[PDB]
Amino acid sequence: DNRIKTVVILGGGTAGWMTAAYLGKALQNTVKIVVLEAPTIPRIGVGEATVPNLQRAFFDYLGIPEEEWMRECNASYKMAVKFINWRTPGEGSPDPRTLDDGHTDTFHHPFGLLPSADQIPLSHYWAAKRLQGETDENFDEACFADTAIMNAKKAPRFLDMRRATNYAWHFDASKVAAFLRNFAVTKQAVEHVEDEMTEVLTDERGFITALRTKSGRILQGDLFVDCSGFRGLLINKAMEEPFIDMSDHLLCNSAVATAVPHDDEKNGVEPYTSSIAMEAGWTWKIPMLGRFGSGHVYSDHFATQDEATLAFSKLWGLDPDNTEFNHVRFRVGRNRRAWVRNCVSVGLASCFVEPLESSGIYFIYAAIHMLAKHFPDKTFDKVLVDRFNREIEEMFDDTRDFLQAHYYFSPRVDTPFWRANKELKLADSIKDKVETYRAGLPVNLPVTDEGTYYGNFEAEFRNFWTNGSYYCIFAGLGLMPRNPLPALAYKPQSIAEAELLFADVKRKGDTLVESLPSTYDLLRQLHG
Amino acid sequence: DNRIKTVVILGGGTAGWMTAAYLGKALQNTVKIVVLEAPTIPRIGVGEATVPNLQRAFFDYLGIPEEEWMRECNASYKMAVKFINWRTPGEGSPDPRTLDDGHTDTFHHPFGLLPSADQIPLSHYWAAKRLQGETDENFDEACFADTAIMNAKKAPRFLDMRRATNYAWHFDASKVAAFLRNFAVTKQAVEHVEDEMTEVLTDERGFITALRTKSGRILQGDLFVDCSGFRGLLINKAMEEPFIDMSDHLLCNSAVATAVPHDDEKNGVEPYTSSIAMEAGWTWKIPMLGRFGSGHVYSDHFATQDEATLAFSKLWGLDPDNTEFNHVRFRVGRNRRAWVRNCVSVGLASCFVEPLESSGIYFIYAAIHMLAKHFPDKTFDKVLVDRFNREIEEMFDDTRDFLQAHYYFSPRVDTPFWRANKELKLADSIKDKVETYRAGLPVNLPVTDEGTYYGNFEAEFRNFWTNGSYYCIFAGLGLMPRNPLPALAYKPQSIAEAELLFADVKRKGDTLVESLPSTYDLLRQLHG
Ligand SMILES: N[C@@H](Cc1c[nH]c2cc(Br)ccc12)C(=O)O
Ligand SMILES: N[C@@H](Cc1c[nH]c2cc(Br)ccc12)C(=O)O
Ligand SMILES: N[C@@H](Cc1c[nH]c2cc(Br)ccc12)C(=O)O
Ligand SMILES: N[C@@H](Cc1c[nH]c2cc(Br)ccc12)C(=O)O
Ligand SMILES: N[C@@H](Cc1c[nH]c2cc(Br)ccc12)C(=O)O
Repeated sequence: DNRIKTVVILGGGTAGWMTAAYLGKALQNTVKIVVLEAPTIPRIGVGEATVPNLQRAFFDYLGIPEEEWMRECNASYKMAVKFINWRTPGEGSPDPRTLDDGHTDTFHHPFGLLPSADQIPLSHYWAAKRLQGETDENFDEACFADTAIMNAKKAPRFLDMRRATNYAWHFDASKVAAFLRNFAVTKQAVEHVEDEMTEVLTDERGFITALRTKSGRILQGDLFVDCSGFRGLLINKAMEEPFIDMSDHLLCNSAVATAVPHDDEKNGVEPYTSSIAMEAGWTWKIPMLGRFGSGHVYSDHFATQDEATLAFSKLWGLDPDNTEFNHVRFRVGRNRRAWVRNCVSVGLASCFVEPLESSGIYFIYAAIHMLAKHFPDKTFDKVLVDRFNREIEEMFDDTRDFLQAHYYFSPRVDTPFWRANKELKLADSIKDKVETYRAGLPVNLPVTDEGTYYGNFEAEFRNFWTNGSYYCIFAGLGLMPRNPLPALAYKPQSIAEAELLFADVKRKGDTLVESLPSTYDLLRQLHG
Repeated sequence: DNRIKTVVILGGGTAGWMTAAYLGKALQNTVKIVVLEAPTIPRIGVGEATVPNLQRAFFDYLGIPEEEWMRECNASYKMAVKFINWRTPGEGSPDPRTLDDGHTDTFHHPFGLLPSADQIPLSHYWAAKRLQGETDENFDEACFADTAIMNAKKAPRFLDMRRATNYAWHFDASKVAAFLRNFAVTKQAVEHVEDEMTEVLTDERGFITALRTKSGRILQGDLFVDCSGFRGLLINKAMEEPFIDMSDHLLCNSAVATAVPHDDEKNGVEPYTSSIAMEAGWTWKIPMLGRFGSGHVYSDHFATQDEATLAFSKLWGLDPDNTEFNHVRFRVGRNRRAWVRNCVSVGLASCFVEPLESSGIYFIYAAIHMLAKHFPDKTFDKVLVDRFNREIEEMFDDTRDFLQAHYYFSPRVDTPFWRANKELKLADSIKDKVETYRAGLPVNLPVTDEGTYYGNFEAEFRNFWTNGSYYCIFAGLGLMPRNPLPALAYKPQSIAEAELLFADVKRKGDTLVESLPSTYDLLRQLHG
């Protein structure tokens, strides 16, 4: 019997308890699972956003109904991230400015896959009309019925819970962690050790054999998961694996955040996350029931902590001297290798980007999903470890490049921060994708229906940022192809076929805006 | 109007008339299409095999029912390629020898995608049982119900044409070309010019402006498709694009072929292609109604034309002095670029490998599919051409490496030909896949169901050789993983779940072997 017998997870939070809960199910109680979590003072919940696969790939895998965990974490609904004022110059404001053509400086990044006509996505039929002056609708409103629903703040489900569109979730991360802790301990025989780690003991081959606790207890294990956050107490300190700083791709490195009370009955609840551009970064708005979390992501090379806190306070009209703020300084990049010997890093201990596109929880699940697939025995095959590392670094580098495109193609040049983003270098892969986009060709064309895409995680993992997403960001920022897809000039029947698709997007949005309940009303029914 | 107005296709055959027919539909009669086809003396039909996507991706796209074109080409059914005597030394024989461990020296490479249990393919559950001595079944019979159906020579459809399994087609290529020629000329307004080309006329930049015919007529065009075969009259001769010879991966370069009358009533008809290993190569067997096509692929560095012809005749008991033979000398490799300026190469003019895995028609369709997707205007955007060439060279190199693995991992070393294959080196990409396979991990894991896979060509093109195919060849030739997938040691419930999957494969095979008609009986009904 050369199997792993004990897995020790260092650190709690979402990363530690998602790992414990998932491995408890995946290893079918053949392995003892221990979580060593230092007790900490509970901070205010600033909000976390997710992607649609979380319910199908994670909670359904654990047998946890969607409504059950939503009620224990004050969860809300998310249909997109909404970018505000990323093209017009000026101070930070929650109200969108006006573009040169009179349109409001907002664009959406919704979920789902675009329909096709003659194997060509709807985005390309829109671009042909837009480039020729035959339409004045923006991409998101022409190709997504979700845009009309979000503008009316309607819910993604009816009152009888029939689905209307794809959606993800907003929640308090600390309440989700507490929920999974109770689940894993009572229903999955996970042992919770409330103590601090003081020393990491390694053998002659450099493998971790045990952790010492502050109380003197020794925790022996065979496989160790580092969920200790940015400190990387196992992967970086003990294993000495270098962290690859990637600040030459993304300049932001700091954040100030808080939670703001919100009158839901008066103003309603927005079924989306807002990305509000600032002078030295941007500010998120993650609405929940009764309050929304908000945080200003900024670069300390272009704004001091006080400057960022004042601009953040002025955004929501807060008293900086009588408001509870949280200040964070984070590292941007990834470890050279996520898995070294018998130490697997998950979450912030592995890699991190600014939450511009809700990568945090997704990065955690994708790692624990790949860990179960590549789970070793006590021999720790180098090929298993290498293939795991390969999937993690490709996943991260791909999303990193996607985020850099947000800053590089923003037309703003009014402050040194926005000017400095144009001096950074694009990765070769994102340069290649832009070149393809500018020719009128699709980028990362979806090959599956939405059922396969969101029902099988491996299908989405091989194509996370699809053609629709690149059009949302590129066209949203004003970057258009040089010309329409040249094949469309020979396909008049296909162009007419897509006109029916455009009419369906208008028809679906208008019908649903009438019949769907408000997000506020669905939340009251859910949390009632 | 900067559009292409006229497309001139040099050469007929399957490549020329698949291009003409397909572009006739894709360009929606906005472009005049001309085929310049030299009249040639009809050779005996040696047989061609295909892949399952041909009906959905090509004939259904043209609106041609399956039974209609099958009846005009004496088409038969193909459920796999069956490799015979690729693991044992000796003279060429149609009868399989016996391995040292008692197994018969045959293995199949069927179509379809393997089921999975706990997101793990059935191949990995088979490998675990085989490596632990808990089963003696071969991979193909344990994971494919088609293997039992093929062993009984049953048809892939019932007599009322209800589908029973996946399948492809055997046919006469010249009759398919004649069928498509008649379709394109009568139903699609394609102009057929029966003449030889004498001159290629170019402008100052090297773009083709017209072709002159032997009769003196000049055919002007804007885009030219080279379907002239191995000579590459446009892409290689006129445009001077170099051909990348890849004989350092595949040694075969010649073929002798014929058609053999067959007593279908006595012996039945095999619903598969046979690859019969020889002393200096291999021989195909493509059964049709009343006859089978056969061809000995060999290397002339290890067998003269007479030596190969005698061994080929001895295989089927033919009189070499009273038999009609076709002799061909082919090049193995691809052009440096498939599309140069306004010249697109399709078929043998573009690239070629031996038909060990039915690459011919698939290579043609993939090129014409990608040409319609990247179809240009008269400016010929460099990015369109580059993306097309990128898809062609990756498609080819991937199949090239897959074919070399057949020879590289064959345990035969008995003749100078088989020993010479062991001196070649594997490409880095296939070395990586072997390393992954040997650790027990899946290689090119399928992420879609069979409906999406065979219904959307882009899904299959991004994953043509899936995990099932690599197991068919590696395990069929005796290359096994070093150990089972380590995660299986922690998943006893998943092992039990796959045991039900194995039971379903047995149940389907046994039930269908009883109720299905013979392939001979379905063909008699189809061609009646
Ligand atoms: N030499 C170990 C500490 C240690 C002391 N006794 C041990 C015994 C075992 Br088994 C493993 C490690 C240690 C280190 O430097 O981490
Ligand atoms: N019991 C440990 C080995 C061990 C023996 N003495 C130890 C002392 C320390 Br401190 C840590 C580990 C060990 C194992 O089986 O992995
Ligand atoms: N694979 C992602 C792609 C995506 C589309 N819109 C998004 C918006 C955010 Br914020 C994050 C991811 C996506 C999904 O559809 O869930
Ligand atoms: N994409 C191919 C893969 C394949 C499986 N078995 C085959 C057998 C031959 Br011969 C050629 C291709 C395949 C298909 O499923 O049709
Ligand atoms: N002919 C060379 C090259 C070679 C490498 N590996 C081989 C394996 C076989 Br079997 C035959 C030849 C080679 C040799 O005898 O070493």
